[PDB]
Amino acid sequence: DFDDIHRKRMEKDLNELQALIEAHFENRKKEEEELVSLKDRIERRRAERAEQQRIRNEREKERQNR
Amino acid sequence: SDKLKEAETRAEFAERSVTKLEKSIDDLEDELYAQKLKYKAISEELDHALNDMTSI
Amino acid sequence: SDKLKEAETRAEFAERSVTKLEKSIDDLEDELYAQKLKYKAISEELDHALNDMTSI
Amino acid sequence: YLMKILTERGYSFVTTAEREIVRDIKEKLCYVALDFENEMATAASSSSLEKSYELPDGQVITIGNERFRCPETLFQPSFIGMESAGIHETTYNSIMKCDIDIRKDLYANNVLSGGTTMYPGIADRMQKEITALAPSTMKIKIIAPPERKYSVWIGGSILASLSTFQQMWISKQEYDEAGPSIVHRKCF
Amino acid sequence: TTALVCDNGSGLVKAGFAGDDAPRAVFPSIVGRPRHQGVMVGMGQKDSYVGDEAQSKRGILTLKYPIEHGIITNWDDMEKIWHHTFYNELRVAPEEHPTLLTEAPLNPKANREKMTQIMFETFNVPAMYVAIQAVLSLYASGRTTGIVLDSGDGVTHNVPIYEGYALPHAIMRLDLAGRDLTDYLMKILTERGYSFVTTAEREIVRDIKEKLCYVALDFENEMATAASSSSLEKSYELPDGQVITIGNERFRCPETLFQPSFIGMESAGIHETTYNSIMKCDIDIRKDLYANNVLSGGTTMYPGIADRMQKEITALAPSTMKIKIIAPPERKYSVWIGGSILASLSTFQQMWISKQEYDEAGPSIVHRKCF
Ligand SMILES: Nc1ncnc2c1ncn2[C@@H]1O[C@H](COP(=O)(O)OP(=O)(O)O)[C@@H](O)[C@H]1O
Ligand SMILES: [Mg+2]
Repeated sequence: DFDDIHRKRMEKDLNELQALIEAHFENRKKEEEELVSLKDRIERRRAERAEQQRIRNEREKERQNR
Repeated sequence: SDKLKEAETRAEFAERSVTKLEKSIDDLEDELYAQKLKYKAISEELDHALNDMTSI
Repeated sequence: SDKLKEAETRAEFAERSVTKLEKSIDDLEDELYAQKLKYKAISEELDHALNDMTSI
Repeated sequence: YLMKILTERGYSFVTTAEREIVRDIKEKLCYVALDFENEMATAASSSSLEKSYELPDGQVITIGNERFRCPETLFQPSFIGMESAGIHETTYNSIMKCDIDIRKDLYANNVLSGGTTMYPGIADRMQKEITALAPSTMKIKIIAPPERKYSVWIGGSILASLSTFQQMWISKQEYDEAGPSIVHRKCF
Repeated sequence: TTALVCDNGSGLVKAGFAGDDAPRAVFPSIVGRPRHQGVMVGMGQKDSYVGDEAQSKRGILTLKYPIEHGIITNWDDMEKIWHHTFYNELRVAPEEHPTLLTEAPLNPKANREKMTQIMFETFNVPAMYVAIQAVLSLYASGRTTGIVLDSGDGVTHNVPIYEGYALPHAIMRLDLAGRDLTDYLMKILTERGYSFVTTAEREIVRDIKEKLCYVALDFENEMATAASSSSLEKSYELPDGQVITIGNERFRCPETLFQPSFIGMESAGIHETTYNSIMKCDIDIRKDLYANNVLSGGTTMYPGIADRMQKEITALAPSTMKIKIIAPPERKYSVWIGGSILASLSTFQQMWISKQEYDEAGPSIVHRKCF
């Protein structure tokens, strides 16, 4: 007894810390930069949609104005 | 005459509604992107912290 | 008859546009709200971490 | 109320037959304003709202700001002298009487039905009002299917077509044994 | 085959196969019948939602725990909970697996006998064994001595053990636990305006207690600080919005543990019943018990309790002895981890109550040599 405390504690004392650091690094890398880039891409597409909407609205208002 | 008056009227309502919808859509999307970018800035704060934690 | 046909088709197209826009709005709303809850949770756990630091 | 406010321009409908004409006017022209005061101010300056309508004999009439004042009574029942709160606040009160754990689901699944909810622009006014009343975090969604008028009957058809429901009918022999008061009993 | 290490508890049922690190399925032990009428036909509405399913439909249920204070007050509901645990959360028929239940000290005999009778007649297990909830928590720490304070959710008991020889005359069982703290928190929240009454809202108050409350190192100083500054007021969002702000209710709820006079109980706190439990022991094993004080159970997870308790005991104890409080991070599942370790032992393999033995002596076999 009291000799399995080493073999159940020291293991996770380093392996768990290193593995969680690895998980945090990979998750941040996968998540943050890709999300910001994708949001910028969607913003550009949204601006293009806004331009298309403005053009169509203006041309239809020009024709229909009677 | 009744039919086409109805159709044009409800169509005009539809156009005004859909344009309001588009303004709503753009505002929501841009706000979402701003919030997501704030979150990713926080994530990179945490990632700098994790690089410090690389001390372990 | 010609005006009626054109008006009806324009109306139906705009209507389907309306429905699709609503669906898109709903989905983006769900995702944005999920992000919002995620942000509140991350901030709260961050503050809990700060108070844990205060303890030790 | 529409028949009563039309008299402010000169058109008097009194006969019980002319109530049908006023109903047709209400169906075809009236709409619910997104914001009441702004519409009242706009209709009092410009003339972009005045829509005309041809009676069953000619003599077209022009409806001004009576258009959005008739269905506004739903959200301010003080117009027709009723004390109670509008349909925008009795829904919130009905929600708040429910338990604290099912309020989010009720907020997200608010359903509209019935004929009178067909006014153009009501699904936005009601959502704006409830969002004003409700807590800022909850999501408010208003389900407004295009087949609103017959929603009750479509649901009735679905319920009558179910196999599980086939034994809930009040069979005639049961009525013969307990009288008409059977309806309040288990067969609801 | 493998053994089933079930652990009834009171508030969370923890179960799993013997030999692992953590319980496989952990879910609240509540059985809630619906209370409203129900108008949709064919919705597939059941008559009783048990376990974690009734924590999602709790808006229209009346949850009621089947275990009040260690003892079991509603045997049909407990049978339902066990049936759910075996068949749906583990999906192993009990006909092919030994079971190892756990029971608080000083509990009524009839409870234990009925438990074994159910396990042998209804579920028809091959062999079951009942163990005291504190010895397992001592197993999990890897010690062999020490006095363990297992403050669960139903009942707080304090079993001292030395060199493997339990001291039956020094067990101090106190009935203040997590549930009374939940009720007291729900009662002091009314001082700000928030009223929780329904049995469903007790769960919300429990969540508030878990996430916000903490044990103060010194009570009077905290009461003075919270009454001047506002650095303590932490807010929390209800399941529907309308955030609430908890002031000095934060450390007043778990303070009841050290001053049971708050909820009207006469007895002394958990800081003084441990010292009394030690002083009843012999004069030569008091140093070892002082040095190996073990904490377990869920309610001992409050942030800052392992320091308050050490300060209190150091105040009470003689100045020379060293006071050490073992507070492992896996406190909540300590009893179940110990149960897994005990069930995995080879020396223990012949202590089970085999079914033929029960058939020969009846349910009263549990009090006999097979304890
Ligand atoms: N993280 C926590 N912080 C504070 N209290 C907790 C925490 N987790 C659980 N509790 C309290 O402990 C109780 C669960 O105790 P538990 O050890 O499961 O009892 P049992 O001995 O019946 O299994 C819960 O009712 C809760 O009040
Ligand atoms: Mg326990």
